[PDB]
Amino acid sequence: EVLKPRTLADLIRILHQLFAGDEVNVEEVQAIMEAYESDPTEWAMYAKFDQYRYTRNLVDQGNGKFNLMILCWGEGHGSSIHDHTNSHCFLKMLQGNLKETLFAWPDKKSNEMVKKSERVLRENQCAYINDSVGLHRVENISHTEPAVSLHLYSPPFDTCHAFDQRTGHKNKVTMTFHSKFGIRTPN
Ligand SMILES: [Fe+2]
Repeated sequence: EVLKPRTLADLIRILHQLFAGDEVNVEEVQAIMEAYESDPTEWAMYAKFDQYRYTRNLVDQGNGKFNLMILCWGEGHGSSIHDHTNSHCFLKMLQGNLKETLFAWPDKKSNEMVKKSERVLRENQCAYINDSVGLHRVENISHTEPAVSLHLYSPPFDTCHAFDQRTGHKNKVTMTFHSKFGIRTPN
């Protein structure tokens, strides 16, 4: 019932088709991304880690329709609470496990932020978020092993907001790439 990509390259080919116009079936994308069986022989050339923070490694630009990237989470690495500036956002596990915590949006009043959901993303599992679903923070569950995830954002975006969990106040942050197409980027 689900078209099963046999390689990362197959998955990318299918994604170019599914985002070629107008309407995106979210559950169809999610099922196809999940059906791909993570193969580190296929994506190790994008898995470039850093000691102190997670890295973002661009795989494909989707003919302007989306960004496909691989995020590398060192031991104990996690994100801040953030939004996804009005895009579709798909996140698939390639290695290890991520804990996702969904947060409610703050209002004007300064307040401790409220959790709405907490889960661990299993092996090969594909999760979905957008701004109407909530905010989230994502974290490697392991302090001894890495995590690796495949992210599709549509349309692409280069900025988002990070949120202070104690107050709900936010700051705009520019997203940078650690590498693109397997090639490390400058400082
Ligand atoms: Fe995110």
